Amino acid sequence: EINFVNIGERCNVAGSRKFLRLVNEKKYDEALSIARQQVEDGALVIDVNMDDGLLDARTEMTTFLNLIMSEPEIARVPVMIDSSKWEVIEAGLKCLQGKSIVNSISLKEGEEVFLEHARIIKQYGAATVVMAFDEKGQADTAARKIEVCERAYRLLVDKVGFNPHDIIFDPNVLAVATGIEEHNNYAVDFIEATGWIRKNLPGAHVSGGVSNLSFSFRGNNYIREAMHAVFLYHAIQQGMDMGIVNPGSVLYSDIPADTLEKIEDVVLNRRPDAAERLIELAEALK
Ligand SMILES: CN1c2c(O)nc(N)nc2NC[C@@H]1CNc1ccc(C(=O)N[C@@H](CCC(=O)O)C(=O)O)cc1
Ligand SMILES: [K+]
Ligand SMILES: [K+]
Ligand code: NA
Repeated sequence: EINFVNIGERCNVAGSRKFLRLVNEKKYDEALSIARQQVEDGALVIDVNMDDGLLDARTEMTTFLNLIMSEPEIARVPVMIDSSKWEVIEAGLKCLQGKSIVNSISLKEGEEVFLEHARIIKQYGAATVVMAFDEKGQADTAARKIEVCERAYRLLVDKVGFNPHDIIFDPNVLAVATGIEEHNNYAVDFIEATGWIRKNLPGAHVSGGVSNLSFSFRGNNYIREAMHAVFLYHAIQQGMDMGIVNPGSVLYSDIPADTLEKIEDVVLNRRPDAAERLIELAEALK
């Protein structure tokens, strides 16, 4: 965990009901405290996401980023500009004075669009997350994740002249234990793609949205945090070097052995009734 960058997840209106209310009510001082607390808890990057139908995302993004820059305790770490809308990202870039990180670009809309965005990002001197998503869809399997990332690396480095050290691949952290058997290997697929990327795509980082993994256990916060700790323990060993996380938790070492076995059975897909057994533990705890 010495070489792991924690990206604070909490300034995200779709990911935090509190953050959404604060922004909507214009309590920007309080919203900014959430950023500050994450920096105090070790976050070295702050993810900001204003995408909600109640909000003018672009304007909230520029307001919040400008406010961050006014607060030395927060402006000392980079901001990750998190939007599905390009106009929001570009407002964020124009707005920020220091290096920022785009979250994200992908091949979803085709190669010409990807290249155009990458070129704008490079002109701003920004780093970028690249989602493992191409013209064929979201990369779910390890093979798909590797296919999209290798192609994206090649395009970025060879056609855009993009600095490889400024590329952050997100091979997609997807929920497990969903009741759909086709999802059971999703953490293992991520971990496998992570290993390949760090061995084969020189200089590129690997990150992921860790909290998405545990979506099936909403309302069992211990189980979610235990899942996160287990996933990070195995992903970091393959070279995951960043992650979007709630930086405020449960340590891998502290998980009782029989509980660990159940969490690892799910995360590492070690038996087909793993989800069922973990759901049983989760019900007993609440
Ligand atoms: C989708 N995911 C993601 C990702 O996987 N990869 C990148 N690059 N960027 C992103 N950005 C958005 C997201 C990462 N951020 C997240 C992901 C999940 C949560 C989350 O689980 N929040 C809780 C609600 C917590 C609350 O409201 O108190 C939930 O149960 O929904 C909170 C923030
Ligand atoms: K919340
Ligand atoms: K969480
Ligand atoms: Na909106």
